[PDB]
Amino acid sequence: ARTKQTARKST
Amino acid sequence: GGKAPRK
Amino acid sequence: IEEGKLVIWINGDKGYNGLAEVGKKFEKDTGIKVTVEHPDKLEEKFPQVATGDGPDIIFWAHDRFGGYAQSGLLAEITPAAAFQDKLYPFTWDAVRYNGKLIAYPIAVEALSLIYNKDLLPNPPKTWEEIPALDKELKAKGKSALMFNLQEPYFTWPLIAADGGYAFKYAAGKYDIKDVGVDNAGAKAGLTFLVDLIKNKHMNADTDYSIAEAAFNKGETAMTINGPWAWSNIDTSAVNYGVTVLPTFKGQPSKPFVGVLSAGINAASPNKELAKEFLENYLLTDEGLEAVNKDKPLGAVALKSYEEELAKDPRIAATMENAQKGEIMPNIPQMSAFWYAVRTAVINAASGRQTVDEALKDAQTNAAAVTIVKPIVYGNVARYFGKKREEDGHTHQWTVYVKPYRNEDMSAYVKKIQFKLHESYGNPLRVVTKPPYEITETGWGEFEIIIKIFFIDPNERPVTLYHLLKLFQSDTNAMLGKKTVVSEFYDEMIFQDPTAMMQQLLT
Ligand SMILES: OC[C@H]1O[C@H](O[C@H]2[C@H](O)[C@@H](O)[C@@H](O[C@H]3[C@H](O)[C@@H](O)[C@@H](O[C@H]4[C@H](O)[C@@H](O)[C@@H](O)O[C@@H]4CO)O[C@@H]3CO)O[C@@H]2CO)[C@H](O)[C@@H](O)[C@@H]1O
Repeated sequence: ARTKQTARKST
Repeated sequence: GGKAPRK
Repeated sequence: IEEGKLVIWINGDKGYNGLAEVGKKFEKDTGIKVTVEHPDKLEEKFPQVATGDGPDIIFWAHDRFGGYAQSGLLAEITPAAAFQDKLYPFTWDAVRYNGKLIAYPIAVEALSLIYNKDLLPNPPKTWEEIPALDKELKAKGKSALMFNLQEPYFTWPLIAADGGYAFKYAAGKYDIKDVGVDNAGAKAGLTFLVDLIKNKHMNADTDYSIAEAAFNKGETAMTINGPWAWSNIDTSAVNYGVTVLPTFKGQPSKPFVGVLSAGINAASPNKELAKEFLENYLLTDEGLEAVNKDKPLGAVALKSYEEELAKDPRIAATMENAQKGEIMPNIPQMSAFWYAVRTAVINAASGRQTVDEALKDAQTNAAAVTIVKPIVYGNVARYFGKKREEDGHTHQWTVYVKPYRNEDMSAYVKKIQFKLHESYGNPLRVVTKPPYEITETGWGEFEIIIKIFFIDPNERPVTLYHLLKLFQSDTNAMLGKKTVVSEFYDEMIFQDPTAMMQQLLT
């Protein structure tokens, strides 16, 4: 598996 | 390791 | 999502003002304010949120709703049998996923050939005539044909005509391993498109706006578009006809048929209000009339109103094209298909790739299974009333990884490893069952390495990097020593996972 290419969003 | 009160 | 209110998401090419009028009537009867919005890429944005401020109701063609239902974003709609009988049973089939209804069907959509009756009295029956027709029109300072070449929806009918298909139907379901994107039929169709561009009959850059503007100003004799487009043509001075798409190699153009559908957000606290609005306000003669008046819907799902509109030759042509086309699958893999074919058409059209190269990648990309698991991770950190003098610790904190959706993450996760700074004992903390979190005290910020292992050891672990945040960066909350929450949304992506692993992920 991998993390999405789209940057992580702060919540 | 880079540990400090704010890092 | 705010209670006692309906937030509706519909696409900017649909009658959103007409829908707003149905919302005002709903407010008049119930006192409940309906807010209609048409955000860009709403069908991509919807999963990212749905939510905090995600919509109560989402509108789109039925093809995307199977992916939403898989992720668990939609409420199972509960229309009574009396209500179901009022809509065409064909339309109900399009909004069914794994035996369950997941959306209200609104209207059947298909692309038609639209032509300028003044410029082109007798529209061409074949694609093969258009080059000749364009040369003849170019001499009079006009063009034959302009449509959206950026969206594969508009080019698919040509690609599918001689044998292009998304997924082969087999053993009572779509076989996602059997993709029909690089067969002779698909190559012939896209080659004919690429040749129109090479011969200056069309322009690779042409998008929805350019094609619409061109046709509606009388610059091009023909366009390809759906019922929603008719309103803007009415406002123009163009005498237009809506007709059967041109044949390719003597076979009909096969547009993908869309059922405009309304899904209820699984996170909505207004599911009962959503049901009331959709069943008893929108899906009525007067409700569909208000929306249709703004932008024509096509062949509406409500029998009573479909019968009233059926005599419109533009709708007859819409259903003629629909009948020669194919219902869009609603399966999750349809997303992957659309993205793959969008790439193929734009690259082949621009000339970055040949038709053979472009379609060979799309064949591979359309069949690539991607399963997405949204997660949240980071830390909470509380300030002690005062510094603990024994070890100088000032904070209690918890670092964690949680699923974004309310699911058992341990079904597909074997263990999560939290690597802390050397100053902690046993800095490699491993958690094999939920909840996946470590609680500690300390004085210092530092990077925690988080490593997520999966039941399939061959599935490459996910590594996350988190700066443990103890001190508030906002000045007012710094002065106030307010509890720190540093958490991030992210999505773990699984590409063509093992059979065992697919079951565990779904
Ligand atoms: O790649 C960048 C673009 O990505 C986005 O478009 C994507 C969508 O996210 C996908 O869902 C899919 O779109 C399909 C769509 O699902 C399908 O219903 C059909 O859309 C029709 C629609 O039925 C009809 O009512 C009317 O609105 O026209 C639509 C077509 O324009 O076909 C779509 C494929 O063309 O795939 C696309 C990628 O092509 C995003 O929306 C874009 O802004 C972005 O550039």
